[PDB]
Amino acid sequence: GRGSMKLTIERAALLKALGHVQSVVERRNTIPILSNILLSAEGDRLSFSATDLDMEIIDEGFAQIDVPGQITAPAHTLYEIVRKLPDGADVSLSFSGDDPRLVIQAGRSRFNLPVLPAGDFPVMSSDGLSSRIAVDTNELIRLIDKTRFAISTEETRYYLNGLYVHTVNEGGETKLRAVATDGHRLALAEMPAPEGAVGIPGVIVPRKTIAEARRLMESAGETVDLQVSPQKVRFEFGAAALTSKVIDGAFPDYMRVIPRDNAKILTLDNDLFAKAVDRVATISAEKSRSVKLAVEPGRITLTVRNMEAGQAVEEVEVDYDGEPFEIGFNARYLLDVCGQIAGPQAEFRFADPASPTLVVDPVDPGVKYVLMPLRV
Amino acid sequence: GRGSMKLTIERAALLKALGHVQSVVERRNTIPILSNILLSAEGDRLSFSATDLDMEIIDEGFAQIDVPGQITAPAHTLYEIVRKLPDGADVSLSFSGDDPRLVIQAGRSRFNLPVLPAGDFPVMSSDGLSSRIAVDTNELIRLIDKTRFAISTEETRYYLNGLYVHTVNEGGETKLRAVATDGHRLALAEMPAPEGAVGIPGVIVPRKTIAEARRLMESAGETVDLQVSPQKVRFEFGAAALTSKVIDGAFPDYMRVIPRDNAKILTLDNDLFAKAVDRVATISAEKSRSVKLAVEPGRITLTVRNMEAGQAVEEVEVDYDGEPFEIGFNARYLLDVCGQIAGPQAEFRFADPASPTLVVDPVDPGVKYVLMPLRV
Repeated sequence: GRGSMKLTIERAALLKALGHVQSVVERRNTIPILSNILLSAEGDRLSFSATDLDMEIIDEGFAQIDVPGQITAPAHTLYEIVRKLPDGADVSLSFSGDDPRLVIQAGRSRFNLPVLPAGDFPVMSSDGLSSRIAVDTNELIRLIDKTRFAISTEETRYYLNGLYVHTVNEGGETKLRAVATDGHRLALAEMPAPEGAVGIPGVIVPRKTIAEARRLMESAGETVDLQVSPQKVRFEFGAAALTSKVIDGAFPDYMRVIPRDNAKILTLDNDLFAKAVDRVATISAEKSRSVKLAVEPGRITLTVRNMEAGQAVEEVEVDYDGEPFEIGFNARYLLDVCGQIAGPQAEFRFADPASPTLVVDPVDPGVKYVLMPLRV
Repeated sequence: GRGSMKLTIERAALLKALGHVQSVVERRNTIPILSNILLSAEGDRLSFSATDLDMEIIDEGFAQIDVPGQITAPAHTLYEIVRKLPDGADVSLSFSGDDPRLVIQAGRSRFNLPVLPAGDFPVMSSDGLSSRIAVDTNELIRLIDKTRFAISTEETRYYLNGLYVHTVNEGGETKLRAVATDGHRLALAEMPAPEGAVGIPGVIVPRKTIAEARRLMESAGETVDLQVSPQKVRFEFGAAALTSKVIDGAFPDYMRVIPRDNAKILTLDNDLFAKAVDRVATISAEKSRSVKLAVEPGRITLTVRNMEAGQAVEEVEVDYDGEPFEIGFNARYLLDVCGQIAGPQAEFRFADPASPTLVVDPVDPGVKYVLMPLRV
């Protein structure tokens, strides 16, 4: 039929690997094998693979293998089954014969699932990729976490639905930089470039790739290996790896939209301010809630209104000695920036009420946020 | 405009009372005052009321009142505001003048909400209600928790969308009994009748009333006071009370659908069995998942299938020495019963595969569950 396979694996190890790879599997597929995990047993290693064609996750666990072989079975169902199996039970996986089903058993339970042959499972090439670049896991987390919120989810601009990862020579030192924008704001984060990074092309890593890599990163060791080409990116975590296409598109010329000479400098207590904004925004249940900042020496007055004659106002003392002005922002966009500020202060740099505004982190010079004002 | 009011109240007390009454307020209302809470300040007491016309919740907290008065303001918005106010802050509530708004302030925040006059707020009469009947809070919780799952949520049978609360003379002793059914199963729970209960009419308490009463009960003292009429029910918790219409309809003759002579008696380990059922059901993501019980002396074999050639089977040892048979149940209906069994054993009483099945709790003779079999 499709050969044979027979092994046992600890539930915890099986569950870990299934949980790692299943996430990439879409909840619908007109192509049924894309709903499946590829199981490949050899030696003392059970390998796992899943894909949505844009990316592939692979993982591996220890197994006791009586008969080596390969098969595919439905990802979600297999995962959900294994979740319900008793804690500590060893799980037998096997199939054989002319009308094979994947047989899962543990304790007094037996499940049979339909299978598709391993030879029909998609193959994701690694051709063209750079050599592996060791990246500090925590630095890689930082690049993602400081910028991820500003990635577009708008179907109408596919080229903004990813994170632009590239190297920059910033006045004699090479930086690995991440930029995300949705056209309504922008986030930038960078680090001194890892050794061996210089040479890689600038790529737009898809937003789902970012999500999946970020989740796998949370449990990785000190290093994540990165490989890049103009077509592909690959993250190696140890036992798990994620290989993905990049977005074939031009990322905007983002340096043009980051203001360099904003001269009105305002410093504030980030937590206090964010709490104020969130508080006043609570007057409204709308999606795109606006907040007005009335800035004067020593203070900012925040105002939000709803459509039903409700009003909220709060005064926040700040460090500012310039000329007064009013400016409007989308409250969520503002709050997103505040949530990424690393220390007690945030520094706003304004020009005039129609101009892009810069936010700087006194703790971390390697991040830069841009907010676009709303007509007030 | 609508008079005046001026008070201060501790945030925690304001938040507690708002949280208690807001739950009854529907998320939409074509009649705007039904979206509002009635605030009534007098002496050192701020009273709170909200309603959906079917029921009214009232609560009260301590306040320092400078100017007594009454007003209504939007329930959800007021609650959400108060949630965001700083922990420990005293909250000022006030209004006055020709174009009044409810002014809420705490710390450096000020909110203005639109108001409607207190004289337009609906009045819920307590006329016709019995005298207060003291009920043990934990017994009242038990009546609800053991039966609530079997209340209908089907729009097509409004008379099953509540809990039938009534007294019964069960061979010389009066019982307060709760019965719920959706026509697909049934749950019954009873207790020795509280002193003063005999005399009350049988009423169908609406499902949303049950939900709301049950939530308020969780923090009550040792007693909840109950009053009943053919039109209304009222729960008094202490500071809070819930007054509600009852469902104007005939509850089914439920004694006819509870089997009395089922002779095939099967005893099982409830937790083990429920875990088995849940495990095998996990083969399927369908709504109305069926499970087959193949019963023989000493054992039950459980089988579930999905629509995609998947199968799950588990054997559970049980105490049974009768003749073998197969029977089908909705897995969720079965699991609902198992979740209410109080101790390690559950006792099933079967007749034949087409007959209603009884479940008995060896720990608690005051509950009775009925499951209706599916054609297998």
